[PDB]
Order: sequence, then structure tokens, then C-alpha cells
Amino acid sequence: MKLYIYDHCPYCLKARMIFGLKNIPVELHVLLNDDAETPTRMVGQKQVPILQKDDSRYMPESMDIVHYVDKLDGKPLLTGKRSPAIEEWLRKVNGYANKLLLPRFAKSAFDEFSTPAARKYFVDKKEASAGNFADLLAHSDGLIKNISDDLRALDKLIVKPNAVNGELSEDDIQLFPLLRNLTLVAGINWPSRVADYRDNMAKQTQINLLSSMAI
Ligand SMILES: N[C@@H](CCC(=O)N[C@@H](CS)C(=O)NCC(=O)O)C(=O)O
Repeated sequence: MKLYIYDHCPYCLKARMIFGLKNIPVELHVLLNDDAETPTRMVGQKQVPILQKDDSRYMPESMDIVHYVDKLDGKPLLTGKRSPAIEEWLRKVNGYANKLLLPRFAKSAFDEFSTPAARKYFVDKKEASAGNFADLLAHSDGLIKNISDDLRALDKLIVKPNAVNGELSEDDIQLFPLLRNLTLVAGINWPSRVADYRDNMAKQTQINLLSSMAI
């Protein structure tokens, strides 16, 4: 199997998580952010992630990829219950986290931005949809306060460091990518159960945190 991604893309992280949790090899390939030709040839639209199955078929959609991979060996791991409280929290934080993440992604040394044109493509598309990056960065301290406050609420919902609801579930798939990407945001106050879950799930999934790149 092969997986076509951007390193910053949370949907790509979801797909990467199931390969890491099950110790399944996969050939990761980062596409440039301005590359429409490759994904459109594969799945008829420009988006990532894209899985190539062993028989050469290409398949988009992070949660279809997660479901497919988790069933291959007949022993799915994502058997635990989801939590309405976690869904509510993610609904709230996914409503604004991009205001912190997008301007920081755009400055950072991710492979999908390795040409000037690919980085500029991201900046121009995302300033159009999310707003002027200088203005988003001007509001960093208020947005960091908001994240830190919301992380204190999440802290009470982290049942175990290895699984947000106590048994591995799709809520780990939905939550970890956001926490991983938030480690790029210098200044966040991380509560202890959230921090332990972040670190434990990074190890289980073999996905790097971005703490060393934080800005
Ligand atoms: N529903 C898709 C969402 C994927 C997605 O929105 N990926 C973003 C990158 S994070 C992307 O491909 N946007 C279009 C682009 O980069 O041209 C999934 O779950 O895989």
C-alpha cells in the first residue's frame, strides 16, 4: 500500500494513525501543495489523503482508508465507544484552531511547501478562505488563551493516556491529529492528561510531534 499526503494535513494524519497503531508498512509520499495533476489522475479530484491499494486502485477519504486498513487482518483495533462530549469539544475547537495553525504551517519546513510555488499556493488559498495571516497572527495570544482554556475542559475527558475514552476508538483518530498539529503553536498551556495522551498516542502511532518546530 502507498499513501499520498501532506505532512500538516489532519486527514492525512488520521490515515497514518491506523498504519502506526497496527504496525502495517506503507509507502508515504508527500505531494507538493500546488500539485493538482497527481491527485486528480488518481481519484478525479485534488485532495489528500489518497491510498493506493495493493491491486493499484486509488481510494480517497481519510475515514474510508482508516476503516479499510483496520479490517484487513480481521482484527479491528477501533472497537471502543466514541463520546458525545468529545464530539462537542472537537466541534468547538475545529471552529477556530485553523486561525492558529494555518499561518504557522505556511512558515514552516513541511515537505509539501518545499517549492516557493507550493508554499505560495497554500498561503493564497488559505488567506482567501481563513483570512489575512498577519491579522490571524496578531490575534495569537487571544487564540492561545482560547485553546489553553478549551484544553483544560478536554483534560477532564481523557480517560487513559493510551485511549481518550479508555479503549481505542474513532475519537482517537479524530482528536490526536489536532493535538499533534497544535504542538506547532508556541505558548499553549498543556494540561497533564492531555499532554500524556498526546505523547502516548504519538508513540503508538509513530507520528512525530512538532514541538521542536513550534512558533
Ligand atoms: N473528506 C476528506 C478531507 C480531506 C481534505 O480536506 N484534505 C485537504 C488537506 S488537509 C486538501 O486535500 N484540500 C485540498 C487541497 O489541498 O487542494 C478526507 O477525510 O480525507
